[PDB]
Amino acid sequence: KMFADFGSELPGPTQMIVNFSHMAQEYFFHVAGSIVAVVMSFTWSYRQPLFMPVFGPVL
Amino acid sequence: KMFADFGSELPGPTQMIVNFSHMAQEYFFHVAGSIVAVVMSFTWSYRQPLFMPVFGPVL
Amino acid sequence: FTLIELMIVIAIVGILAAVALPAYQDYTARAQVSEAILLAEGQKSAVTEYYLNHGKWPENNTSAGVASSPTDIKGKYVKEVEVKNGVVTATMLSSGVNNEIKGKKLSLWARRENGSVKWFCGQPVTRTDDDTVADAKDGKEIDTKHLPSTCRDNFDAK
Amino acid sequence: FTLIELMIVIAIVGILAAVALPAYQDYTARAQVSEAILLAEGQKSAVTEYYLNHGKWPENNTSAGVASSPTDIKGKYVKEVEVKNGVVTATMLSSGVNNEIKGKKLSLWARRENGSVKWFCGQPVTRTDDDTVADAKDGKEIDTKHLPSTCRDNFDAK
Amino acid sequence: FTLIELMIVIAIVGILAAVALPAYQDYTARAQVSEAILLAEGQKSAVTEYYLNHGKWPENNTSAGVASSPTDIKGKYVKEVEVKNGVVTATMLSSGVNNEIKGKKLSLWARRENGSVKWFCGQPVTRTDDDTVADAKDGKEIDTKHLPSTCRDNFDAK
Repeated sequence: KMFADFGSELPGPTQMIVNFSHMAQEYFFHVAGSIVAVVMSFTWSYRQPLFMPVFGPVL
Repeated sequence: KMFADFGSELPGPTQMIVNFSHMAQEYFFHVAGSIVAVVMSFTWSYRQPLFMPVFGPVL
Repeated sequence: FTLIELMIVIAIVGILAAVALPAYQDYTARAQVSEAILLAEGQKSAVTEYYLNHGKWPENNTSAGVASSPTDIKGKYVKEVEVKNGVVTATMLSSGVNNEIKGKKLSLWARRENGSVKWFCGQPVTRTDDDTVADAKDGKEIDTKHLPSTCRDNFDAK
Repeated sequence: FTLIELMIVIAIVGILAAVALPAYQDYTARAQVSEAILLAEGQKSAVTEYYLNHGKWPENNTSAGVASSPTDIKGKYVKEVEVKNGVVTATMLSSGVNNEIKGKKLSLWARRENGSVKWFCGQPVTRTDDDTVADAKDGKEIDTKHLPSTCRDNFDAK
Repeated sequence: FTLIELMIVIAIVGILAAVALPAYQDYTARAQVSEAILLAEGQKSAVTEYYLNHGKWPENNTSAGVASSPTDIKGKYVKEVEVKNGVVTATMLSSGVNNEIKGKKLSLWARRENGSVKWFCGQPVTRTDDDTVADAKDGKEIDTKHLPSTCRDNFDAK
Protein backbone atom coordinates (compact mmCIF):
# COMPACT_ATOMS: atom_id res chain seq x y z
CA LYS A 1 0.00 0.00 0.00
CA MET A 2 3.02 2.29 0.56
CA PHE A 3 4.60 1.77 -2.90
CA ALA A 4 1.11 2.02 -4.50
CA ASP A 5 0.54 5.38 -2.65
CA PHE A 6 3.67 6.88 -4.01
CA GLY A 7 1.60 9.08 -6.36
CA SER A 8 -0.38 8.31 -9.47
CA GLU A 9 0.11 6.58 -12.83
CA LEU A 10 2.11 3.60 -11.43
CA PRO A 11 1.94 0.02 -12.99
CA GLY A 12 -1.67 -1.13 -13.20
CA PRO A 13 -3.34 2.00 -11.32
CA THR A 14 -5.89 4.50 -12.44
CA GLN A 15 -5.96 8.24 -12.69
CA MET A 16 -7.69 9.70 -9.63
CA ILE A 17 -10.48 11.44 -11.65
CA VAL A 18 -12.27 8.12 -12.42
CA ASN A 19 -15.33 7.46 -10.40
CA PHE A 20 -14.26 5.91 -7.07
CA SER A 21 -16.14 2.60 -7.51
CA HIS A 22 -14.43 1.86 -10.85
CA MET A 23 -11.01 2.91 -9.49
CA ALA A 24 -11.40 0.60 -6.50
CA GLN A 25 -12.66 -2.31 -8.66
CA GLU A 26 -9.73 -2.11 -11.13
CA TYR A 27 -7.25 -2.21 -8.24
CA PHE A 28 -9.08 -5.28 -6.94
CA PHE A 29 -6.01 -7.07 -8.35
CA HIS A 30 -3.80 -5.45 -5.68
CA VAL A 31 -6.44 -5.66 -2.87
CA ALA A 32 -6.46 -9.43 -3.77
CA GLY A 33 -2.65 -9.85 -3.84
CA SER A 34 -2.58 -8.23 -0.31
CA ILE A 35 -5.30 -10.56 1.10
CA VAL A 36 -3.49 -13.60 -0.39
CA ALA A 37 -0.35 -12.29 1.33
CA VAL A 38 -2.19 -12.14 4.55
CA VAL A 39 -3.75 -15.67 4.19
CA MET A 40 -0.28 -17.07 3.54
CA SER A 41 1.43 -15.54 6.62
CA PHE A 42 -1.65 -16.63 8.64
CA THR A 43 -1.22 -20.22 7.33
CA TRP A 44 2.43 -20.25 8.23
CA SER A 45 1.52 -18.95 11.75
CA TYR A 46 -1.46 -21.33 12.32
CA ARG A 47 0.16 -24.43 10.82
CA GLN A 48 3.46 -24.08 12.22
CA PRO A 49 2.39 -23.16 15.68
CA LEU A 50 6.11 -44.46 -7.82
CA PHE A 51 7.57 -45.95 -4.62
CA MET A 52 4.38 -46.29 -2.53
CA PRO A 53 6.23 -47.24 0.76
CA VAL A 54 8.32 -43.98 0.55
CA PHE A 55 4.97 -42.08 0.84
CA GLY A 56 3.74 -43.59 4.15
CA PRO A 57 4.19 -41.50 7.36
CA VAL A 58 7.01 -43.21 9.31
CA LEU A 59 8.00 -42.74 12.99
CA LYS B 1 6.51 12.14 1.43
CA MET B 2 4.07 10.54 -0.99
CA PHE B 3 0.92 11.11 1.15
CA ALA B 4 2.14 14.68 1.66
CA ASP B 5 2.49 14.96 -2.18
CA PHE B 6 -1.16 13.99 -2.81
CA GLY B 7 -2.12 17.54 -3.90
CA SER B 8 -2.19 20.69 -1.70
CA GLU B 9 -4.07 21.93 1.44
CA LEU B 10 -3.58 18.70 3.47
CA PRO B 11 -3.28 18.73 7.33
CA GLY B 12 -0.44 21.03 8.44
CA PRO B 13 0.85 22.08 4.79
CA THR B 14 1.04 25.39 3.07
CA GLN B 15 -0.34 26.76 -0.14
CA MET B 16 2.32 26.60 -2.86
CA ILE B 17 2.36 30.40 -3.50
CA VAL B 18 4.22 31.13 -0.21
CA ASN B 19 7.86 31.90 -0.60
CA PHE B 20 9.77 28.60 -0.74
CA SER B 21 11.91 29.19 2.38
CA HIS B 22 8.86 29.79 4.60
CA MET B 23 7.00 26.79 3.06
CA ALA B 24 9.97 24.51 3.73
CA GLN B 25 10.45 25.85 7.30
CA GLU B 26 6.78 25.31 8.29
CA TYR B 27 6.94 21.70 7.07
CA PHE B 28 10.09 21.27 9.17
CA PHE B 29 7.67 19.35 11.44
CA HIS B 30 7.33 16.62 8.80
CA VAL B 31 11.00 16.73 7.66
CA ALA B 32 11.71 16.12 11.41
CA GLY B 33 9.18 13.28 11.86
CA SER B 34 10.84 11.56 8.79
CA ILE B 35 14.42 11.94 10.18
CA VAL B 36 13.24 10.59 13.58
CA ALA B 37 11.74 7.68 11.66
CA VAL B 38 15.02 7.07 10.03
CA VAL B 39 17.05 7.32 13.31
CA MET B 40 14.73 4.77 14.88
CA SER B 41 15.01 2.13 12.12
CA PHE B 42 18.79 2.77 12.12
CA THR B 43 18.86 2.15 15.92
CA TRP B 44 16.94 -1.07 15.56
CA SER B 45 19.38 -2.16 12.78
CA TYR B 46 22.62 -1.10 14.60
CA ARG B 47 21.59 -2.33 18.06
CA GLN B 48 20.07 -5.47 17.13
CA PRO B 49 22.72 -6.52 14.70
CA LEU B 50 26.85 -3.66 46.61
CA PHE B 51 27.65 -7.26 45.63
CA MET B 52 30.33 -6.66 42.97
CA PRO B 53 30.49 -10.36 41.80
CA VAL B 54 26.69 -10.30 41.05
CA PHE B 55 27.46 -7.55 38.45
CA GLY B 56 30.00 -9.48 36.32
CA PRO B 57 28.77 -11.01 33.00
CA VAL B 58 28.62 -14.79 33.61
CA LEU B 59 28.34 -17.61 31.04
CA PHE C 1 -12.09 2.69 0.05
CA THR C 2 -12.35 6.40 -0.89
CA LEU C 3 -13.88 8.21 -3.85
CA ILE C 4 -17.51 9.10 -3.06
CA GLU C 5 -17.33 12.93 -3.00
CA LEU C 6 -16.98 13.06 -6.80
CA MET C 7 -19.64 10.37 -7.30
CA ILE C 8 -22.31 11.93 -5.05
CA VAL C 9 -21.72 15.54 -6.18
CA ILE C 10 -22.03 14.51 -9.86
CA ALA C 11 -25.26 12.72 -8.88
CA ILE C 12 -26.67 15.64 -6.86
CA VAL C 13 -26.22 18.02 -9.82
CA GLY C 14 -27.91 15.37 -11.97
CA ILE C 15 -30.92 15.20 -9.64
CA LEU C 16 -30.76 19.00 -9.20
CA ALA C 17 -31.36 19.34 -12.95
CA ALA C 18 -34.30 16.92 -12.68
CA VAL C 19 -35.84 19.08 -9.92
CA ALA C 20 -35.01 22.27 -11.86
CA LEU C 21 -36.53 20.68 -14.98
CA PRO C 22 -40.30 21.20 -14.32
CA ALA C 23 -39.69 24.69 -12.85
CA TYR C 24 -37.91 25.91 -16.00
CA GLN C 25 -40.42 23.97 -18.13
CA ASP C 26 -43.53 25.87 -16.73
CA TYR C 27 -41.68 29.12 -16.18
CA THR C 28 -40.70 28.61 -19.77
CA ALA C 29 -44.18 27.85 -21.15
CA ARG C 30 -45.69 30.58 -19.03
CA ALA C 31 -43.17 32.84 -20.77
CA GLN C 32 -44.09 31.69 -24.29
CA VAL C 33 -47.75 32.36 -23.54
CA SER C 34 -47.08 35.83 -22.17
CA GLU C 35 -46.06 36.70 -25.71
CA ALA C 36 -49.01 35.21 -27.48
CA ILE C 37 -50.76 37.73 -25.27
CA LEU C 38 -48.57 40.62 -26.38
CA LEU C 39 -49.07 39.69 -30.00
CA ALA C 40 -52.80 39.50 -29.43
CA GLU C 41 -52.84 42.95 -27.85
CA GLY C 42 -51.76 46.02 -29.82
CA GLN C 43 -54.40 44.80 -32.20
CA LYS C 44 -56.94 45.98 -29.71
CA SER C 45 -56.40 49.44 -31.16
CA ALA C 46 -57.54 48.48 -34.63
CA VAL C 47 -60.49 46.52 -33.27
CA THR C 48 -61.52 49.21 -30.80
CA GLU C 49 -61.44 51.95 -33.38
CA TYR C 50 -63.32 49.84 -35.93
CA TYR C 51 -66.07 49.18 -33.37
CA LEU C 52 -66.41 52.76 -32.05
CA ASN C 53 -66.35 54.24 -35.55
CA HIS C 54 -68.89 51.80 -37.01
CA GLY C 55 -70.73 50.14 -34.14
CA LYS C 56 -69.97 46.70 -35.61
CA TRP C 57 -67.06 44.41 -34.66
CA PRO C 58 -64.44 43.85 -37.38
CA GLU C 59 -65.24 40.56 -39.13
CA ASN C 60 -61.62 39.71 -39.92
CA ASN C 61 -58.07 41.07 -39.90
CA THR C 62 -58.55 43.03 -43.12
CA SER C 63 -61.67 44.65 -41.75
CA ALA C 64 -59.75 45.63 -38.62
CA GLY C 65 -57.07 46.99 -40.88
CA VAL C 66 -54.27 44.59 -39.99
CA ALA C 67 -52.11 42.10 -41.86
CA SER C 68 -54.91 40.71 -44.01
CA SER C 69 -53.24 37.35 -43.40
CA PRO C 70 -53.54 35.75 -39.90
CA THR C 71 -50.20 34.05 -40.50
CA ASP C 72 -48.66 37.47 -40.99
CA ILE C 73 -49.19 38.21 -37.28
CA LYS C 74 -47.06 35.35 -36.00
CA GLY C 75 -44.08 35.16 -33.72
CA LYS C 76 -41.50 32.80 -32.24
CA TYR C 77 -44.05 30.81 -30.26
CA VAL C 78 -47.01 32.34 -32.05
CA LYS C 79 -48.12 30.70 -35.26
CA GLU C 80 -50.60 33.54 -35.81
CA VAL C 81 -53.29 35.94 -34.62
CA GLU C 82 -56.74 36.10 -36.20
CA VAL C 83 -59.49 38.64 -35.67
CA LYS C 84 -62.88 36.99 -35.88
CA ASN C 85 -65.74 39.43 -35.24
CA GLY C 86 -63.72 41.62 -32.88
CA VAL C 87 -62.37 38.57 -31.03
CA VAL C 88 -58.61 38.29 -31.41
CA THR C 89 -57.23 34.78 -30.98
CA ALA C 90 -53.53 33.91 -30.76
CA THR C 91 -52.24 30.48 -31.78
CA MET C 92 -49.11 28.92 -30.34
CA LEU C 93 -46.61 27.65 -32.91
CA SER C 94 -45.64 23.97 -32.98
CA SER C 95 -41.88 24.50 -32.87
CA GLY C 96 -39.97 26.33 -30.14
CA VAL C 97 -42.58 25.98 -27.40
CA ASN C 98 -43.25 23.96 -24.23
CA ASN C 99 -45.00 20.73 -25.13
CA GLU C 100 -48.48 21.01 -23.68
CA ILE C 101 -49.14 24.45 -25.10
CA LYS C 102 -48.22 24.25 -28.80
CA GLY C 103 -50.98 24.62 -31.35
CA LYS C 104 -52.90 25.98 -28.37
CA LYS C 105 -54.48 29.40 -28.16
CA LEU C 106 -56.16 32.23 -26.22
CA SER C 107 -58.52 35.11 -27.06
CA LEU C 108 -59.02 38.78 -26.38
CA TRP C 109 -62.51 40.13 -26.85
CA ALA C 110 -64.24 43.29 -25.87
CA ARG C 111 -67.59 44.53 -24.74
CA ARG C 112 -69.56 47.65 -25.54
CA GLU C 113 -69.37 50.01 -22.58
CA ASN C 114 -71.41 52.50 -24.59
CA GLY C 115 -69.11 55.23 -25.81
CA SER C 116 -66.13 52.96 -25.19
CA VAL C 117 -65.33 49.27 -24.71
CA LYS C 118 -63.58 47.11 -22.13
CA TRP C 119 -61.21 44.27 -23.02
CA PHE C 120 -60.94 40.77 -21.62
CA CYS C 121 -58.21 38.16 -21.93
CA GLY C 122 -58.59 34.43 -21.46
CA GLN C 123 -59.18 31.03 -23.03
CA PRO C 124 -60.49 30.93 -26.65
CA VAL C 125 -63.96 32.31 -27.21
CA THR C 126 -66.37 32.75 -30.13
CA ARG C 127 -68.59 35.76 -30.68
CA THR C 128 -72.32 35.10 -30.70
CA ASP C 129 -73.85 38.55 -30.93
CA ASP C 130 -72.35 42.07 -30.76
CA ASP C 131 -72.29 41.85 -27.00
CA THR C 132 -71.88 38.16 -26.28
CA VAL C 133 -69.20 35.52 -26.83
CA ALA C 134 -68.85 31.91 -25.63
CA ASP C 135 -66.23 29.30 -24.91
CA ALA C 136 -64.72 28.03 -28.11
CA LYS C 137 -64.79 24.68 -26.28
CA ASP C 138 -62.83 22.29 -28.49
CA GLY C 139 -59.71 21.15 -26.63
CA LYS C 140 -56.98 23.47 -27.97
CA GLU C 141 -57.21 26.12 -25.23
CA ILE C 142 -54.03 27.04 -23.40
CA ASP C 143 -54.29 25.49 -19.94
CA THR C 144 -55.18 27.79 -17.07
CA LYS C 145 -51.84 27.09 -15.40
CA HIS C 146 -50.02 28.78 -18.30
CA LEU C 147 -52.11 31.92 -18.26
CA PRO C 148 -51.15 35.11 -16.37
CA SER C 149 -53.30 36.32 -13.49
CA THR C 150 -54.37 39.12 -15.83
CA CYS C 151 -55.71 36.68 -18.41
CA ARG C 152 -58.06 34.46 -16.43
CA ASP C 153 -61.26 35.98 -17.87
CA ASN C 154 -64.37 33.84 -18.45
CA PHE C 155 -66.66 34.06 -21.47
CA ASP C 156 -69.22 35.95 -19.35
CA ALA C 157 -66.88 38.37 -17.60
CA LYS C 158 -68.36 41.86 -17.47
CA PHE D 1 -1.84 -0.27 6.78
CA THR D 2 -4.71 2.25 7.16
CA LEU D 3 -5.19 5.81 5.93
CA ILE D 4 -6.92 5.75 2.53
CA GLU D 5 -10.26 7.41 3.37
CA LEU D 6 -8.61 10.82 3.69
CA MET D 7 -6.45 10.24 0.60
CA ILE D 8 -9.27 9.12 -1.73
CA VAL D 9 -11.82 11.71 -0.53
CA ILE D 10 -9.31 14.54 -1.06
CA ALA D 11 -8.70 13.09 -4.55
CA ILE D 12 -12.41 12.70 -5.40
CA VAL D 13 -13.07 16.36 -4.57
CA GLY D 14 -10.04 17.21 -6.73
CA ILE D 15 -11.45 15.27 -9.69
CA LEU D 16 -14.95 16.57 -8.87
CA ALA D 17 -13.64 20.10 -9.44
CA ALA D 18 -12.12 18.97 -12.76
CA VAL D 19 -15.51 17.59 -13.86
CA ALA D 20 -17.29 20.69 -12.52
CA LEU D 21 -14.72 22.86 -14.33
CA PRO D 22 -16.09 22.76 -17.93
CA ALA D 23 -19.72 22.98 -16.71
CA TYR D 24 -19.07 26.21 -14.78
CA GLN D 25 -16.80 27.41 -17.62
CA ASP D 26 -19.61 27.23 -20.33
CA TYR D 27 -22.40 28.08 -17.94
CA THR D 28 -20.17 30.98 -17.11
CA ALA D 29 -19.43 32.10 -20.68
CA ARG D 30 -23.04 31.55 -21.67
CA ALA D 31 -23.82 33.93 -18.81
CA GLN D 32 -21.36 36.62 -19.96
CA VAL D 33 -22.88 36.50 -23.44
CA SER D 34 -26.43 36.79 -22.15
CA GLU D 35 -25.42 40.26 -21.05
CA ALA D 36 -23.79 41.37 -24.24
CA ILE D 37 -27.28 40.66 -25.49
CA LEU D 38 -28.95 42.80 -22.84
CA LEU D 39 -26.58 45.64 -23.55
CA ALA D 40 -27.27 45.30 -27.25
CA GLU D 41 -31.02 45.45 -26.65
CA GLY D 42 -32.64 48.51 -25.08
CA GLN D 43 -30.92 50.26 -27.92
CA LYS D 44 -33.50 48.74 -30.19
CA SER D 45 -35.78 51.55 -29.07
CA ALA D 46 -33.55 54.29 -30.41
CA VAL D 47 -32.92 52.40 -33.63
CA THR D 48 -36.57 51.48 -34.14
CA GLU D 49 -37.78 55.00 -33.62
CA TYR D 50 -35.08 56.45 -35.87
CA TYR D 51 -36.11 54.06 -38.66
CA LEU D 52 -39.90 54.52 -38.35
CA ASN D 53 -39.59 58.30 -38.08
CA HIS D 54 -37.21 58.67 -41.04
CA GLY D 55 -37.36 55.49 -43.10
CA LYS D 56 -33.56 55.20 -42.97
CA TRP D 57 -31.50 53.14 -40.49
CA PRO D 58 -29.35 55.12 -38.05
CA GLU D 59 -25.81 55.26 -39.43
CA ASN D 60 -24.12 55.33 -36.03
CA ASN D 61 -24.74 55.69 -32.30
CA THR D 62 -25.07 59.47 -32.47
CA SER D 63 -27.63 59.19 -35.24
CA ALA D 64 -29.59 56.70 -33.14
CA GLY D 65 -29.32 59.16 -30.28
CA VAL D 66 -27.18 57.09 -27.94
CA ALA D 67 -23.79 57.49 -26.27
CA SER D 68 -22.05 58.96 -29.30
CA SER D 69 -19.11 56.80 -28.24
CA PRO D 70 -19.35 52.98 -28.77
CA THR D 71 -17.05 52.53 -25.78
CA ASP D 72 -19.57 54.39 -23.68
CA ILE D 73 -21.99 51.47 -24.02
CA LYS D 74 -19.72 48.89 -22.41
CA GLY D 75 -20.12 46.57 -19.47
CA LYS D 76 -18.29 44.02 -17.34
CA TYR D 77 -17.87 41.54 -20.16
CA VAL D 78 -18.87 44.02 -22.83
CA LYS D 79 -16.16 46.21 -24.25
CA GLU D 80 -18.80 48.15 -26.21
CA VAL D 81 -21.87 48.35 -28.42
CA GLU D 82 -21.86 50.06 -31.80
CA VAL D 83 -24.77 50.92 -34.06
CA LYS D 84 -23.78 50.60 -37.69
CA ASN D 85 -26.67 51.32 -40.07
CA GLY D 86 -29.33 50.06 -37.67
CA VAL D 87 -27.29 46.95 -36.85
CA VAL D 88 -26.26 46.92 -33.21
CA THR D 89 -23.15 44.85 -32.45
CA ALA D 90 -21.90 44.01 -28.96
CA THR D 91 -18.22 43.30 -28.30
CA MET D 92 -17.00 41.10 -25.47
CA LEU D 93 -14.31 42.64 -23.27
CA SER D 94 -10.90 40.99 -22.96
CA SER D 95 -10.81 40.88 -19.17
CA GLY D 96 -13.34 39.14 -16.93
CA VAL D 97 -14.70 36.71 -19.53
CA ASN D 98 -14.48 33.02 -20.49
CA ASN D 99 -11.52 32.50 -22.80
CA GLU D 100 -12.99 31.56 -26.15
CA ILE D 101 -15.47 34.43 -26.21
CA LYS D 102 -13.46 37.57 -25.40
CA GLY D 103 -13.08 40.19 -28.09
CA LYS D 104 -15.93 38.28 -29.69
CA LYS D 105 -19.29 39.74 -30.64
CA LEU D 106 -22.91 39.39 -31.79
CA SER D 107 -25.43 41.60 -33.62
CA LEU D 108 -29.03 42.68 -33.46
CA TRP D 109 -30.57 43.94 -36.65
CA ALA D 110 -34.07 44.60 -37.79
CA ARG D 111 -36.21 44.38 -40.86
CA ARG D 112 -38.91 46.63 -42.25
CA GLU D 113 -42.28 45.06 -41.62
CA ASN D 114 -43.88 48.09 -43.23
CA GLY D 115 -45.35 50.26 -40.49
CA SER D 116 -43.15 48.48 -37.95
CA VAL D 117 -40.01 46.34 -37.80
CA LYS D 118 -39.00 42.95 -36.43
CA TRP D 119 -35.73 42.30 -34.60
CA PHE D 120 -33.25 39.47 -34.94
CA CYS D 121 -30.38 38.38 -32.70
CA GLY D 122 -27.40 36.31 -33.72
CA GLN D 123 -23.80 36.22 -34.92
CA PRO D 124 -22.29 39.49 -36.28
CA VAL D 125 -23.79 40.85 -39.46
CA THR D 126 -23.24 43.80 -41.80
CA ARG D 127 -25.99 45.80 -43.46
CA THR D 128 -26.00 45.77 -47.24
CA ASP D 129 -29.18 47.63 -48.15
CA ASP D 130 -32.08 48.96 -46.06
CA ASP D 131 -33.60 45.51 -45.99
CA THR D 132 -30.62 43.18 -46.21
CA VAL D 133 -27.63 42.30 -44.05
CA ALA D 134 -24.96 39.59 -44.32
CA ASP D 135 -22.57 37.59 -42.19
CA ALA D 136 -19.75 39.77 -40.97
CA LYS D 137 -17.66 36.65 -41.60
CA ASP D 138 -14.25 37.40 -40.12
CA GLY D 139 -13.60 35.02 -37.22
CA LYS D 140 -14.58 37.07 -34.15
CA GLU D 141 -18.18 35.84 -33.87
CA ILE D 142 -19.31 34.41 -30.55
CA ASP D 143 -19.55 30.64 -31.04
CA THR D 144 -23.03 29.19 -31.47
CA LYS D 145 -22.63 27.16 -28.28
CA HIS D 146 -22.50 30.37 -26.23
CA LEU D 147 -25.61 31.90 -27.74
CA PRO D 148 -29.10 31.58 -26.21
CA SER D 149 -31.81 29.70 -28.08
CA THR D 150 -33.38 33.12 -28.67
CA CYS D 151 -30.29 34.42 -30.45
CA ARG D 152 -29.62 31.81 -33.13
CA ASP D 153 -30.82 33.99 -36.03
CA ASN D 154 -29.19 33.76 -39.48
CA PHE D 155 -28.38 36.71 -41.73
CA ASP D 156 -31.40 35.84 -43.89
CA ALA D 157 -33.94 35.21 -41.14
CA LYS D 158 -37.30 36.77 -41.99
CA PHE E 1 -0.65 -8.30 16.44
CA THR E 2 -3.49 -7.30 14.07
CA LEU E 3 -6.13 -4.58 14.20
CA ILE E 4 -4.81 -1.45 12.45
CA GLU E 5 -7.18 -1.23 9.45
CA LEU E 6 -10.06 -0.10 11.69
CA MET E 7 -7.79 2.25 13.66
CA ILE E 8 -6.21 4.00 10.66
CA VAL E 9 -9.44 4.28 8.61
CA ILE E 10 -11.26 5.86 11.59
CA ALA E 11 -8.31 8.27 11.88
CA ILE E 12 -8.18 9.10 8.15
CA VAL E 13 -11.87 10.06 8.15
CA GLY E 14 -11.14 12.16 11.25
CA ILE E 15 -8.32 14.01 9.49
CA LEU E 16 -10.41 14.10 6.28
CA ALA E 17 -13.03 16.11 8.18
CA ALA E 18 -10.28 18.46 9.44
CA VAL E 19 -9.12 19.04 5.84
CA ALA E 20 -12.74 19.36 4.64
CA LEU E 21 -13.40 21.78 7.54
CA PRO E 22 -11.89 25.04 6.12
CA ALA E 23 -13.23 24.30 2.60
CA TYR E 24 -16.83 23.99 3.83
CA GLN E 25 -16.22 26.90 6.23
CA ASP E 26 -15.29 29.43 3.40
CA TYR E 27 -17.57 27.86 0.83
CA THR E 28 -20.13 28.28 3.56
CA ALA E 29 -19.36 31.92 4.43
CA ARG E 30 -19.02 32.79 0.76
CA ALA E 31 -22.53 31.37 0.46
CA GLN E 32 -23.96 33.44 3.33
CA VAL E 33 -22.52 36.58 1.76
CA SER E 34 -23.94 35.81 -1.66
CA GLU E 35 -27.32 36.32 -0.05
CA ALA E 36 -26.57 39.55 1.72
CA ILE E 37 -25.95 40.58 -1.87
CA LEU E 38 -29.30 39.30 -3.10
CA LEU E 39 -31.08 41.04 -0.27
CA ALA E 40 -29.21 44.23 -1.07
CA GLU E 41 -30.22 44.02 -4.72
CA GLY E 42 -33.88 44.11 -5.76
CA GLN E 43 -33.84 47.31 -3.80
CA LYS E 44 -31.90 48.82 -6.63
CA SER E 45 -35.23 49.24 -8.37
CA ALA E 46 -36.67 51.51 -5.71
CA VAL E 47 -33.43 53.49 -5.47
CA THR E 48 -32.99 53.78 -9.23
CA GLU E 49 -36.50 54.98 -9.80
CA TYR E 50 -36.32 57.45 -6.92
CA TYR E 51 -33.13 58.94 -8.39
CA LEU E 52 -34.29 59.12 -12.04
CA ASN E 53 -37.66 60.56 -11.06
CA HIS E 54 -36.26 63.20 -8.69
CA GLY E 55 -32.57 63.61 -9.42
CA LYS E 56 -31.76 63.11 -5.73
CA TRP E 57 -30.73 59.84 -4.04
CA PRO E 58 -33.24 58.41 -1.54
CA GLU E 59 -32.15 59.46 1.96
CA ASN E 60 -33.49 56.35 3.68
CA ASN E 61 -35.60 53.23 3.18
CA THR E 62 -38.89 55.11 3.51
CA SER E 63 -37.80 57.61 0.91
CA ALA E 64 -36.90 54.76 -1.43
CA GLY E 65 -40.30 53.30 -0.70
CA VAL E 66 -39.21 50.14 1.09
CA ALA E 67 -39.77 48.61 4.51
CA SER E 68 -39.40 51.84 6.44
CA SER E 69 -37.50 49.74 8.97
CA PRO E 70 -33.97 48.50 8.06
CA THR E 71 -34.55 45.48 10.29
CA ASP E 72 -37.55 44.62 8.16
CA ILE E 73 -35.22 43.77 5.26
CA LYS E 74 -33.34 41.02 7.06
CA GLY E 75 -32.70 37.39 6.31
CA LYS E 76 -31.14 34.22 7.68
CA TYR E 77 -27.61 35.59 7.63
CA VAL E 78 -28.73 39.15 7.04
CA LYS E 79 -29.57 41.22 10.08
CA GLU E 80 -30.81 44.01 7.79
CA VAL E 81 -30.47 46.28 4.77
CA GLU E 82 -30.43 50.06 5.04
CA VAL E 83 -30.62 52.66 2.29
CA LYS E 84 -28.54 55.67 3.15
CA ASN E 85 -28.56 58.31 0.40
CA GLY E 86 -28.98 55.79 -2.40
CA VAL E 87 -26.30 53.52 -0.92
CA VAL E 88 -27.75 50.19 0.14
CA THR E 89 -25.79 48.38 2.84
CA ALA E 90 -26.43 44.81 3.98
CA THR E 91 -25.51 43.65 7.48
CA MET E 92 -24.67 40.06 8.34
CA LEU E 93 -26.59 38.62 11.28
CA SER E 94 -24.73 37.36 14.35
CA SER E 95 -26.34 33.93 14.48
CA GLY E 96 -26.25 31.32 11.72
CA VAL E 97 -23.16 32.64 9.91
CA ASN E 98 -19.45 31.83 9.47
CA ASN E 99 -17.47 33.44 12.25
CA GLU E 100 -15.36 36.11 10.60
CA ILE E 101 -18.24 37.62 8.66
CA LYS E 102 -21.04 38.17 11.20
CA GLY E 103 -22.05 41.71 12.00
CA LYS E 104 -20.12 42.48 8.84
CA LYS E 105 -21.50 44.21 5.78
CA LEU E 106 -21.26 45.32 2.14
CA SER E 107 -22.77 48.11 0.01
CA LEU E 108 -24.37 48.70 -3.34
CA TRP E 109 -24.28 52.22 -4.68
CA ALA E 110 -24.90 53.77 -8.02
CA ARG E 111 -23.67 56.55 -10.21
CA ARG E 112 -25.44 58.99 -12.48
CA GLU E 113 -24.89 57.94 -16.08
CA ASN E 114 -27.08 60.84 -17.13
CA GLY E 115 -30.46 59.48 -18.17
CA SER E 116 -29.70 56.27 -16.28
CA VAL E 117 -27.39 54.96 -13.56
CA LYS E 118 -24.88 52.14 -13.15
CA TRP E 119 -24.61 50.01 -10.02
CA PHE E 120 -21.58 48.86 -8.07
CA CYS E 121 -21.18 46.19 -5.42
CA GLY E 122 -18.41 45.96 -2.85
CA GLN E 123 -17.21 46.74 0.66
CA PRO E 124 -19.21 49.32 2.70
CA VAL E 125 -19.20 52.87 1.42
CA THR E 126 -20.63 56.24 2.44
CA ARG E 127 -22.07 58.81 0.06
CA THR E 128 -20.33 62.16 0.00
CA ASP E 129 -22.05 64.03 -2.81
CA ASP E 130 -24.64 62.96 -5.42
CA ASP E 131 -21.90 61.44 -7.51
CA THR E 132 -19.28 60.40 -4.99
CA VAL E 133 -19.01 57.87 -2.17
CA ALA E 134 -16.07 56.71 -0.02
CA ASP E 135 -14.90 53.76 2.01
CA ALA E 136 -16.90 53.46 5.18
CA LYS E 137 -13.55 52.47 6.69
CA ASP E 138 -14.33 51.25 10.19
CA GLY E 139 -13.46 47.56 10.47
CA LYS E 140 -16.80 45.82 9.90
CA GLU E 141 -16.44 45.26 6.14
CA ILE E 142 -16.88 41.74 4.83
CA ASP E 143 -13.40 40.49 3.91
CA THR E 144 -12.49 40.45 0.23
CA LYS E 145 -12.10 36.68 0.31
CA HIS E 146 -15.82 36.29 1.04
CA LEU E 147 -16.98 38.52 -1.78
CA PRO E 148 -17.96 37.26 -5.26
CA SER E 149 -15.90 38.26 -8.28
CA THR E 150 -18.88 40.44 -9.23
CA CYS E 151 -18.70 42.40 -5.99
CA ARG E 152 -15.10 43.56 -5.82
CA ASP E 153 -15.89 47.20 -6.65
CA ASN E 154 -13.85 50.07 -5.13
CA PHE E 155 -15.27 53.34 -3.85
CA ASP E 156 -14.02 55.08 -7.02
CA ALA E 157 -15.14 52.52 -9.59
CA LYS E 158 -16.66 54.20 -12.63
